[PDB]
Amino acid sequence: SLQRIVRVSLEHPTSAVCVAGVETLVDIYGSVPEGTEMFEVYGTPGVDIYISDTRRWRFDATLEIIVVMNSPSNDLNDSHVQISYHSSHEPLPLAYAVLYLTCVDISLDCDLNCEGRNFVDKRQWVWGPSGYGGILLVNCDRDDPSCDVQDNCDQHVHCLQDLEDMSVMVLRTQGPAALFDDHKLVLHTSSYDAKRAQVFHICGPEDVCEAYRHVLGQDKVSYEVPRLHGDEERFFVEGLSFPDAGFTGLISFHVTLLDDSNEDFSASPIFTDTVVFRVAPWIMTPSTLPPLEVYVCRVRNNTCFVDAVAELARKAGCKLTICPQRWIQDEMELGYVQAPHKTLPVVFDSPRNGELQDFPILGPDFGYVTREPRDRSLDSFGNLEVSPPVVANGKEYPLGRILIGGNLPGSSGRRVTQVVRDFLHAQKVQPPVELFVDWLAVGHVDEFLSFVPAPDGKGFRMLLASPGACFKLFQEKQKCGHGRALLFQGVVDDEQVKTISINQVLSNKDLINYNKFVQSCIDWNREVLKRELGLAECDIIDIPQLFKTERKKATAFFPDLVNMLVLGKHLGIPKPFGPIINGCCCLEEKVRSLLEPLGLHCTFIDDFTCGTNVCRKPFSFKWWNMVP
Amino acid sequence: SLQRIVRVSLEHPTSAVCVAGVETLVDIYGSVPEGTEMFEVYGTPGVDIYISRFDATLEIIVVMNSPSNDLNDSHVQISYHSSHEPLPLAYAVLYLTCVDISLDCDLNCEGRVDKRQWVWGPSGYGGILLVNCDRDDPSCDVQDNCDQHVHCLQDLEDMSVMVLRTQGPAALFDDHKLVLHTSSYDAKRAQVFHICGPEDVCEAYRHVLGQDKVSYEVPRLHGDEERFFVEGLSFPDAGFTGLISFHVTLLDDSNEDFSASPIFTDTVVFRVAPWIMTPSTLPPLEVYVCRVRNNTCFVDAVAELARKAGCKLTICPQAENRNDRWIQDEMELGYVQAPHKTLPVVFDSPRNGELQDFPYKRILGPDFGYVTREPRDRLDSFGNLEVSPPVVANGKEYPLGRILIGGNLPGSSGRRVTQVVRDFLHAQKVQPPVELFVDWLAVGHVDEFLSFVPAPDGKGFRMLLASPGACFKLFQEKQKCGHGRALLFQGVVDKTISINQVLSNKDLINYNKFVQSCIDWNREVLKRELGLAECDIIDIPQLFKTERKKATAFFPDLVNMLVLGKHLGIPKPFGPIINGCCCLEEKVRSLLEPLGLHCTFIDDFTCGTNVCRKPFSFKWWNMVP
Ligand SMILES: [Ca+2]
Ligand SMILES: [Ca+2]
Ligand SMILES: [Ca+2]
Ligand SMILES: [Ca+2]
Ligand SMILES: [Ca+2]
Ligand SMILES: [Ca+2]
Ligand SMILES: [Ca+2]
Ligand SMILES: [Ca+2]
Ligand SMILES: [Ca+2]
Ligand SMILES: [Ca+2]
Ligand SMILES: [Cl-]
Ligand SMILES: [Cl-]
Repeated sequence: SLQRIVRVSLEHPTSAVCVAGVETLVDIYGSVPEGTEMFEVYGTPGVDIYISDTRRWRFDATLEIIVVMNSPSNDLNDSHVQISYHSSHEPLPLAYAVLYLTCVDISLDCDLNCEGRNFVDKRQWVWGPSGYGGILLVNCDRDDPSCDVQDNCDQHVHCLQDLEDMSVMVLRTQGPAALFDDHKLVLHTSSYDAKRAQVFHICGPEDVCEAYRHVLGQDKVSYEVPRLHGDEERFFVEGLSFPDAGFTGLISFHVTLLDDSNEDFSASPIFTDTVVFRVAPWIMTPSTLPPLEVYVCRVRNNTCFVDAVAELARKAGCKLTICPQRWIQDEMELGYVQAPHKTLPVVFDSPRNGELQDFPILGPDFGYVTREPRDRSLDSFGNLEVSPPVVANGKEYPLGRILIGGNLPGSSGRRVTQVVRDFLHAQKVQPPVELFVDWLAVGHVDEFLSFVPAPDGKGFRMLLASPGACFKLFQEKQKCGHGRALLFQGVVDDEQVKTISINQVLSNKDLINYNKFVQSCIDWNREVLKRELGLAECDIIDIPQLFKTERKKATAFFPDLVNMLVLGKHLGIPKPFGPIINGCCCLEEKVRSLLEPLGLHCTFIDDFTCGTNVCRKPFSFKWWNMVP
Repeated sequence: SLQRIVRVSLEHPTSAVCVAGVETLVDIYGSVPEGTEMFEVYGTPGVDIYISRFDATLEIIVVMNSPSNDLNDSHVQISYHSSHEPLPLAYAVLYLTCVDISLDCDLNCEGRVDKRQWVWGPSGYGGILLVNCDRDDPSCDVQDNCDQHVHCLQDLEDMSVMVLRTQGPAALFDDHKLVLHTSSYDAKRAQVFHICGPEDVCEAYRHVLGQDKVSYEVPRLHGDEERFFVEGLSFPDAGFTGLISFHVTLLDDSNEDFSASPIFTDTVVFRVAPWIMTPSTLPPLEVYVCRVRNNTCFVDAVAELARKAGCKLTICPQAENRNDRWIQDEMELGYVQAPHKTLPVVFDSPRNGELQDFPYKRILGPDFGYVTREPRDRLDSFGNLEVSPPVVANGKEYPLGRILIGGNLPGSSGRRVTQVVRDFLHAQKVQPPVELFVDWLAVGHVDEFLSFVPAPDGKGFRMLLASPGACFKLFQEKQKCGHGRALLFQGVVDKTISINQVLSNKDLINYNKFVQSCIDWNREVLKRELGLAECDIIDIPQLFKTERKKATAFFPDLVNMLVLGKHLGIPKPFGPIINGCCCLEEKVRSLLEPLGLHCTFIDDFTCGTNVCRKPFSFKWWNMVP
């Protein structure tokens, strides 16, 4: 309703400004003429008058007059309302009161992203399919081909491609120009919001980068808008901060009309319109999403690994980037930000000191984000993974759920710094899950947990390392007369690492009992994952994997099978140098019998003789349609 | 829901611990004996066994409901048989020790249960924690929550109780550790003392969780129940939603060669009670005034009004850092409330110095807490801060009222309320603030044009708005009756003006029309955000003049009154004297006395007044924000 009160006087005609579609209540300042018993209200064409007027003579009471104008005025004071006060004793009216009106239309709008929900409250941002609201990206992608830092570090536009990342804000003002000579039009935002976004007002041709004037920014919280382009001014909004521990992700911009007609008095508010943007969060891509680019580091002695990765990537049809030497898999994670107008892959760099090949990856349409710890004296993103879309606890996680290696209550050190946990939780669209990894020497999630695509059941199957599975496999192979088959029969007379037989493995009671303890450690996480991801036993696959002891913690006995490179249907699995039976590794044949029915192709790669990371396509599901 | 997996082996008997009422799934580590199989499961008394017998991918589930008396005093035996021979193929044994572990608090349940959540509303639940900011110790000079010790037994009356109940064989806890822990973030905002000796000894309450203590191995000294006392350190703020969690975790440390493993975890979630403002319609308990030299008459009138009411009166001394009206502008009086204790709490305006709010017991003393903030930049006057009675608006209900904050006009250079204060007030979440337009005033305090009084009719209150139009009407009507020669400021013993001269000053009348429009903007904002109608509002006649092109009171501000129940102390308007009475006083009387209120007009020009009030009967945890 946004109702408004305007007072008229008997001795002077008053002049006021109203906004189209806004109810204006006409009251009196001072007494009515002595003797008033009835009143009449008349208005010029275009002025709708209500009484809480066709019937002119109206009895006097504590009743309100409401005037409405629906179309903006062409000239100042081109319309008016006249109240006539009469007495029942005399035919001549007691007095006249005049309210001249100027009607204006003011609207601050953005792309509310409306295809399933209209004319709703522009001051809110609603999640879900029936939601709406502008979306703002963090301009963290360095589009300028002659700049060394991110595009949102300065207060200027230095390339026209940069505008593709920004969001558009349109200010429509319909009215007589002379009015805006003494009625100021102020675009403003809060200081808090000012430190997290910037606004450029376009003032010349679009071709000119210098025409995009920095209007709202780090210290600019208000700006008087000159109406240079007639009835529409254009602003470009540029995000500066992802959602964080203290930043819910909402940023507001307002336009306020201020009456400054009288230089002796003070300014006064007349109308205010608001737009609310939500900063798009950083979203992780699980291994079930289609790949676009694989990253590898060719060092000395790893040529075979890089070659096998290149062969797998060409068999999958995705790009491959050989990186010079930091760490491809542990010092960075690859996600994306998504807005209706542009999607940007974004690298989350592990907190360190230096620009180390991730900042110098950071190029056009490829953004960068990182954090700085509180105690600058680290984080390994091998403790960080994400699940495919799931449904659990009656809730739906269509972008999956983040999986973070946790710390055991009472442990001395922390495995993930507080800044990273706060960032991941603040993204709000992939609610994290704590896992139990302190039993591992390193503690990375991919040492016991992975996901692969499948056509049956849900879109995926969860691979869990299982000492019990390998125990069963070796027992069955021994019962079949293959107990003398040797593990690690890779290279003889040219590489000196002793071999071991199935009999020797099954006879080592310490090894079997320790792997039973490891199996229980993995069973804890198995139950936690079944609960937090809504999984059943048919969703899980126990991949045979044995562990040994290092510093009283768990390490892989043979290469980690669960830690594979997933590229669509193509799997690059670390080659297990297991028992050779009939000319084949029984571990390879077991993994094949487990995975190939799912339509996946298994290529076993020697990573024993690294670093691999994948940029993937975003979810088809739009994050703004999720209900957190 | 909290299912657990335990694996048995054919060659070694396994031993495990289970928690009462928690399903433990029994699986096999390794192969079953070679050949066609069937299995039988039997369990000792106290062991409930279910099956979800032919062999398939089917699960065995074991449950124990009562804790064990001895280690491994119960067991489950799986027997593998073949259909070809009567003799069983093999046996697998799982010895079990059942334990009951529970970390609990007073969940505040009389109208309603997941212990890991905190739910608002009448159908809600959850523990409540106060901020121990009240200085109960008569020999400490600072707040009670500054150290890591308990120095007086009355301090425990502010804390919340956390009970850890563990039923099981003692020998188990020789190799199964019991760890009470909380997050670092939560650790910096609460403290936990574990009681270890007699309650009489303050030194027996040992600091176990605090600023840097995030975990603690608890020794079971008192049998099956240990008690902890939780003490809040921080109100909700911009980055603190107000929730604090504590967990107990059982850790298997049986094998020194392996690493520890989790077994069970229970959680308690506390909500820190917010700071709540008290509107003028609430019953008073204590009035505060500052007696200086030459202002004795004002203090006397306030004392007489407080004696006419049933509340206490405190004469406050003035320190070196002196704002003129420091009783009302440098401090606000609210409260925090938990089912076990209610504390009045003074919000001290952010400044430099300890000035009678921090030192002296009538404000910061036993069962009277203190809270303040420090600005980030280089300002705050709590005259820009008020609060409304309980209201209903926008389809929502505000049973603790809504805070009203004087706002800044878009484009203004300075801010009248710093960001820390706005963040604090918004974080309290139970009195959602409303921004007002006050930049038209020279000072800009809310009480320059707005007030509330109790009423028996309607919503229980009336909103008083200063109105130049009302005074205009009053003076015009008095002039029509032949009283235009009546003089304002006649009863003055220190410059008189007549009704005719006031009505003849066209600049003054136009300026007061502009002021009336400025107040009308706020009137519409308040009608919208508080669900008010015209019958809820009263236009108190008030004229304004210009100072530095801003609005100041022409005669004393009538709206800025002291409300004590039915008794009103209104600033005396030295208006036109007619028939021996001030027509402004008679007008205010005709407006207010029908509401059952008593009007005493007090000369405060010839100050500072503040009121501590009774808390709302409505409990804040029953509100749904
Ligand atoms: Ca730029
Ligand atoms: Ca850019
Ligand atoms: Ca850095
Ligand atoms: Ca771009
Ligand atoms: Ca990772
Ligand atoms: Ca203490
Ligand atoms: Ca205390
Ligand atoms: Ca201070
Ligand atoms: Ca106390
Ligand atoms: Ca106040
Ligand atoms: Cl790409
Ligand atoms: Cl008291």
